[PDB]
Amino acid sequence: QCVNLTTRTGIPPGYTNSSTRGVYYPDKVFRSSILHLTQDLFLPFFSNVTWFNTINYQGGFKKFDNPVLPFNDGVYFASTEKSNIIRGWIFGTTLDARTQSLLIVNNATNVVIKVCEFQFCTDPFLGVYYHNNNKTWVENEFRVYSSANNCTFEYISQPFLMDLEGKQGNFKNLREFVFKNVDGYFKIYSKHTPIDLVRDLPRGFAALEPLVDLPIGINITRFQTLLALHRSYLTPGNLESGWTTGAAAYYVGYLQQRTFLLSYNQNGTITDAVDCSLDPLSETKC
Amino acid sequence: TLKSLTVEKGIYQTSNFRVQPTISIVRFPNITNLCPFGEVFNASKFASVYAWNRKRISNCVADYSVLYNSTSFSTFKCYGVSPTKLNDLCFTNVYADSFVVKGDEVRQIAPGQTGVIADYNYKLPDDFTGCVIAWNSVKQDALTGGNYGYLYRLFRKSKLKPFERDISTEIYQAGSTPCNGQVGLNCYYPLERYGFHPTTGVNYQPFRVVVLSFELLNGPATVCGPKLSTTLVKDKCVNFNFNGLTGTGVLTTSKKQFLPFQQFGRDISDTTDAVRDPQTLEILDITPCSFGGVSVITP
Amino acid sequence: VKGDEVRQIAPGQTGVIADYNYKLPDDFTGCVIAWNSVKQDALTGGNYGY
Amino acid sequence: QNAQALNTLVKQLSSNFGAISSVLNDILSRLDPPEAEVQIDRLITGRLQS
Ligand SMILES: *[C@@H]1O[C@H](CO)[C@@H](O[C@@H]2O[C@H](CO)[C@@H](O)[C@H](O)[C@H]2NC(C)=O)[C@H](O)[C@H]1NC(C)=O
Ligand SMILES: *[C@@H]1O[C@H](CO)[C@@H](O[C@@H]2O[C@H](CO)[C@@H](O)[C@H](O)[C@H]2NC(C)=O)[C@H](O)[C@H]1NC(C)=O
Ligand SMILES: *[C@@H]1O[C@H](CO)[C@@H](O[C@@H]2O[C@H](CO)[C@@H](O)[C@H](O)[C@H]2NC(C)=O)[C@H](O)[C@H]1NC(C)=O
Ligand SMILES: *[C@@H]1O[C@H](CO)[C@@H](O[C@@H]2O[C@H](CO)[C@@H](O)[C@H](O)[C@H]2NC(C)=O)[C@H](O)[C@H]1NC(C)=O
Ligand SMILES: *[C@@H]1O[C@H](CO)[C@@H](O[C@@H]2O[C@H](CO)[C@@H](O)[C@H](O)[C@H]2NC(C)=O)[C@H](O)[C@H]1NC(C)=O
Ligand SMILES: *[C@@H]1O[C@H](CO)[C@@H](O[C@@H]2O[C@H](CO)[C@@H](O)[C@H](O)[C@H]2NC(C)=O)[C@H](O)[C@H]1NC(C)=O
Ligand SMILES: CCCCC/C=C\C/C=C/CCCCCCCC(=O)O
Ligand SMILES: CCCCC/C=C\C/C=C\CCCCCCCC(=O)O
Ligand SMILES: *[C@@H]1O[C@H](CO)[C@@H](O)[C@H](O)[C@H]1NC(C)=O
Ligand SMILES: *[C@@H]1O[C@H](CO)[C@@H](O)[C@H](O)[C@H]1NC(C)=O
Ligand SMILES: *[C@@H]1O[C@H](CO)[C@@H](O)[C@H](O)[C@H]1NC(C)=O
Ligand SMILES: *[C@@H]1O[C@H](CO)[C@@H](O)[C@H](O)[C@H]1NC(C)=O
Ligand SMILES: *[C@@H]1O[C@H](CO)[C@@H](O)[C@H](O)[C@H]1NC(C)=O
Repeated sequence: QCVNLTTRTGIPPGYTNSSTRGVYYPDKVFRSSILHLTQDLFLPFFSNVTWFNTINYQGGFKKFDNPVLPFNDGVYFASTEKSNIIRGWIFGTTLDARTQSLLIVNNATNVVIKVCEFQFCTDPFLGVYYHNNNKTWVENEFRVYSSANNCTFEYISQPFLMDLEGKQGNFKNLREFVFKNVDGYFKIYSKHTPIDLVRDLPRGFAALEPLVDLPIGINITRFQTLLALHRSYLTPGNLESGWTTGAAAYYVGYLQQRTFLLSYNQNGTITDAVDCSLDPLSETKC
Repeated sequence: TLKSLTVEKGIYQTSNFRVQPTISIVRFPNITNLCPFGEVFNASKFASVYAWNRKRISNCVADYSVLYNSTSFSTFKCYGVSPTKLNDLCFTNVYADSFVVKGDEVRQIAPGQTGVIADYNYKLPDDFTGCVIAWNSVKQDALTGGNYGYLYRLFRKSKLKPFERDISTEIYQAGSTPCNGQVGLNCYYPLERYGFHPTTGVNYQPFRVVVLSFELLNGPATVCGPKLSTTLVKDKCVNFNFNGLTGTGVLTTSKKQFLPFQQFGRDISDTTDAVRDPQTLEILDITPCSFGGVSVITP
Repeated sequence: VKGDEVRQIAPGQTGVIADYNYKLPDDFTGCVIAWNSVKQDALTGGNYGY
Repeated sequence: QNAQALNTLVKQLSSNFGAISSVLNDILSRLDPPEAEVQIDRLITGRLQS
């Protein structure tokens, strides 16, 4: 079904840091005007972060930046995009159908979560077609895996509609996700904040509300990021069919067990956090 | 207070010795449909232990009285909560796990237990809240020829993590020689078929086990015990039962608003300062009925 | 009682026997003794007296 | 110093002295009285010590 992608200028990714990103609500309990000390897997302040960005500008140096990343006791994912290039993630130990794997993907309208022994191919991507006659986009070429199997867990949301282009320059989405696998439960925390930064991860504090706790009950050691490419009138052939991606950036960080002091607002929203291990001043504050 | 018949002249601050609450109120959400006990327990077929089946239960009334005539349970154990209090409590996240094991492997289905089922088939978290239910299923799970449909994983590289299911059929090589499939001298197929028979001993007889895992007070609860709701009483000291939380306090409207994920609020002391009414999404502040402060000045 | 209802005869236990037949105080001091009585309490036709 | 001492005492209530919960109501709601007494006693001894 799916095929490998050729003609990609392969350059290793950039490195960034998370100034205060990756803080999430520990529990659904409501607390107001109080400072609470909690120990949980957390993203350490100013932790090393890997920056994978898709620039397909004319003149060469085009890249897709789609590698396999290890899942180390949970991961922090931040995506800055205006074209919705990021579509989802695949989580599995081997990803070759020998073991069950988790697929989370938004084809175009509704997010679909499936746990099945999937035969994921080397290049798991999604496809879009730009018609010049009637300026429209059908989002075709859905090719993440080659085969399914048992499918122990199925989750499908109701259908919606989405913009498949929206290229105006600076990224405006800044979607942030935290993934944790504990006691056979996959926990996702999601925060969306509008941003105007042209090409860099913003330095800010965000609190990620709990989204879902899927009972996948599977072992996860590795993950990949699914991406969408658009092919129109350039160099057709299905391996290098002018699959230019206008612009997208994604950042990967690793959760570590840490002790954090969380400040609760009068309205009960976390507004500030302190990482005790980060520096001596933070250690005294804790 | 002085523990003496005679009292001298003094301010004598005194401890309260009077009764205040006489009204008890129960607030539970509106649930009409009964829990699907018949699907969960009375099922034509049950999953194999290695591929244990997990079913989400929500929007149900948990009345276990209905099962009393229909089913008899050999083993009933609740770790998180006392069995008598189940009727008065609401369960936020109840999941039912169904599988078939040998009669003497029922003991293995407990937190901290070890054995073939615990190590490579089904694992329970040490901090487990919920009830484990087991009953003999020889009539439905045993055939005169023999039932070999049920399977268990005899060999695995490592012990399973809690609530982890593996259905891999990859050949296991005990010996150093790579197996490359082709089961041989030191290579063995991991799954082993059970051999249930009608005339077989009770230890070898098939047992159906259902494990219920749930959290009670924390989180919104769509599953509740069979207690009728009563009209809300406010501005009076009353005993209250909101979603299985029982306390004595004065109920008042609360300015503070919880976020949609949040269901209840706790103060610095960790007592439940604010609660949300189950039927109507109105935040109610909880205030201690007594304010204290009494002294008896006596000659 | 039935063989698997023997567990119900304990303080704090719940079930048909505990709820509507025999109830033990939570602060119970004493010993509970149970033994199989199939030879004396069972008949080929069946014993429905209990 | 006097205000701080009263404030710390209110904070001590949050701590659980080996009990499943630091809230008396939660223990009473989830546990029958014989099991509940052991947990309540742990909270009572710690609160008396504070
Ligand atoms: C894309 O290229 C990769 C090579 O990296 C191919 O992966 C190979 O898959 C075959 C199975 O037929 C194995 O024999 C090789 O060991 C694999 N190579 C590596 C290094 O992983 C993959 O098949 C190609 N995809 C397609 C559809 O052509
Ligand atoms: C962490 O990343 C931030 C953002 O990339 C870095 O801040 C940049 O620092 C360079 C060099 O001083 C400036 O030219 C940029 O303007 C800064 N950007 C922003 C948005 O602040 C920072 O140097 C990195 N290092 C740490 C650990 O703070
Ligand atoms: C989760 O999956 C990983 C595989 O990514 C398992 O790690 C292997 O463990 C075995 C021994 O059990 C080692 O010999 C291998 O070197 C490990 N790595 C790989 C790549 O196979 C891990 O054991 C699994 N965890 C559980 C509890 O099954
Ligand atoms: C014209 O507009 C429509 C809807 O966006 C599309 O027309 C489809 O063209 C495909 C072939 O590419 C046909 O198989 C469909 O039957 C057409 N559908 C309709 C409703 O006519 C197309 O995206 C646009 N561009 C073209 C090819 O004219
Ligand atoms: C998951 O899927 C696999 C693939 O079918 C099942 O394994 C068996 O595969 C062979 C073919 O190689 C079939 O002949 C068997 O019928 C399959 N088993 C059964 C029960 O039919 C495997 O059984 C499935 N696992 C689960 C838990 O359903
Ligand atoms: C409770 O269950 C018992 C099971 O023995 C029921 O009694 C039997 O009912 C069946 C039909 O369902 C009859 O064929 C048997 O003759 C009955 N046996 C006896 C000893 O009466 C009983 O009907 C059930 N009662 C209720 C209210 O459900
Ligand atoms: C005869 C050799 C004994 C050697 C003693 C030294 C330690 C080994 C024994 C301790 C573990 C108990 C083994 C019993 C296994 C029970 C199997 C089960 O319950 O699933
Ligand atoms: C299948 C529905 C399960 C949904 C979970 C929500 C509450 C229901 C489970 C808690 C009650 C315990 C049931 C065990 C009955 C014991 C029978 C007995 O020996 O007396
Ligand atoms: C982050 O990781 C890279 C590669 O390991 C390393 O070179 C760098 O020193 C680390 N920290 C910084 C400063 O980005
Ligand atoms: C997306 O969801 C599923 C993914 O399997 C797909 O079958 C379906 O056709 C898609 N729906 C829409 C409206 O895009
Ligand atoms: C809290 O809520 C109030 C009322 O909605 C709002 O005006 C205020 O901006 C919010 N934020 C603060 C200051 O906590
Ligand atoms: C159980 O299921 C069988 C088959 O569907 C049905 O006949 C019976 O009435 C059900 N109820 C009992 C007795 O548990
Ligand atoms: C439950 O019913 C009451 C009375 O009809 C109503 O006021 C309340 O809003 C209902 N709540 C739900 C859960 O719909």
